[PDB]
Amino acid sequence: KRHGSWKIQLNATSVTHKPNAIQMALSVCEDLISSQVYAILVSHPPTPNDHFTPTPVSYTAGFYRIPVLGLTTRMSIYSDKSIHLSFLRTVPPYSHQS
Amino acid sequence: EKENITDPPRGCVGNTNIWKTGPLFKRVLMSSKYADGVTGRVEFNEDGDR
Amino acid sequence: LNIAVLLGHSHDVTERELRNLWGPEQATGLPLDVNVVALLMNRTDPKSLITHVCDLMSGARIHGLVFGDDTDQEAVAQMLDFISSQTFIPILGISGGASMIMADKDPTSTFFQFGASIQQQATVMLKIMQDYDWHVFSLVTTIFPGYRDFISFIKTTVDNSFVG
Amino acid sequence: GILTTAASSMLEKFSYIPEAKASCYGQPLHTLHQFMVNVTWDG
Ligand SMILES: *[C@@H]1O[C@H](CO)[C@@H](O)[C@H](O)[C@H]1NC(C)=O
Ligand SMILES: *[C@@H]1O[C@H](CO)[C@@H](O)[C@H](O)[C@H]1NC(C)=O
Ligand SMILES: *[C@@H]1O[C@H](CO)[C@@H](O)[C@H](O)[C@H]1NC(C)=O
Ligand SMILES: *[C@@H]1O[C@H](CO)[C@@H](O)[C@H](O)[C@H]1NC(C)=O
Ligand SMILES: *[C@@H]1O[C@H](CO)[C@@H](O)[C@H](O)[C@H]1NC(C)=O
Repeated sequence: KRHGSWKIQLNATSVTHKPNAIQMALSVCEDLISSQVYAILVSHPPTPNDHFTPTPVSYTAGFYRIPVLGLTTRMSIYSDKSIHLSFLRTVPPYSHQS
Repeated sequence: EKENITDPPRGCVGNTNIWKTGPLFKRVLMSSKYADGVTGRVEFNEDGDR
Repeated sequence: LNIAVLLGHSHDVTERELRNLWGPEQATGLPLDVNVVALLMNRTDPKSLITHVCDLMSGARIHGLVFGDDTDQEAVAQMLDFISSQTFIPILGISGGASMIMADKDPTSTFFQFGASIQQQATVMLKIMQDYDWHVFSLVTTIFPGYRDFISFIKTTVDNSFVG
Repeated sequence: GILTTAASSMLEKFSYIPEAKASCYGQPLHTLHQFMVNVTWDG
């Protein structure tokens, strides 16, 4: 809306819950490599897998070094940018509570 | 606002190389200062957090 | 047992000598059904990685996985770690990006690399510095991650050092 | 050699250690994770 009269536009792409994490990785990898997305966000708290693992999205996009924005997850194991090569988040993990 | 802007391709067909300005785009995201926000003012620290 | 050795490489080595590398070996064979699956891959994009891993796991339930590499893409091994988070299969990484050091493993994972950690490599480097009596040094790092563990390990090693 | 060493050292203890997954589509206790802490292969 307010971003100039330049010819750039933005398309939306969204994929949802799957209980199987390998097929989550399959949906993410095919549907985001085939689409050429430039920025990927993750917004999945309410999983029955209570380990809170957005790891396949982060690893798949950090293969080709595409940034992944975590939105609800707050584990400090994702703070290691050497493991998760292109993962950022705008929520504080619990260690910063210290 | 800059040149040398490449595209992450359809990497499933014959593309094993990385995207060239990956760390450059990530550094732009790290150096992204903001003064507007619904939940509050957002800024990335050295750990890339709020 | 059923072990798949896949090689995503550019170093031209064929696959039948990998079969002969097991064939006359295993003198004391305690398992009764051990098979080798020697495969050569040319492109290491993660779609083909997960596809071949699912095909080999559906390929008569392969229980062992060994992967080598000659490139500098470490996250593939981390991809194997995610495979190690899900397939419940012990996975070995040989060289290249398959064995570059990741920081912390998982109890949900059974992944392993064939290499030396940055702490053990720092131990070797401090042994080198001790063997020439180069007792004065300065530590210089960038903001590349892993630096805090590096500094803390060096300080705890100097605190446990007879050198002074 | 490490894999066969761990498999042969655990096979003497418990036999049904190979317990794989069938396929990725449509989704064990005694494992080799904590057993192969040591290994020996030709010294
Ligand atoms: C935008 O994305 C949707 C969902 O994949 C797709 O159906 C549509 O064709 C895309 N439009 C553009 C801009 O190509
Ligand atoms: C793009 O990269 C080339 C490499 O030679 C460099 O000369 C040029 O200054 C870069 N573009 C910019 C930042 O204007
Ligand atoms: C916190 O909330 C207030 C509104 O109550 C607003 O100024 C902004 O979102 C935040 N400011 C701080 C950090 O106090
Ligand atoms: C090289 O990789 C391609 C892509 O999978 C494959 O079709 C071909 O069989 C491979 N060749 C060798 C030597 O394995
Ligand atoms: C290896 O571990 C097993 C099981 O604890 C033990 O029986 C064996 O003596 C060990 N061998 C060596 C040389 O450490």
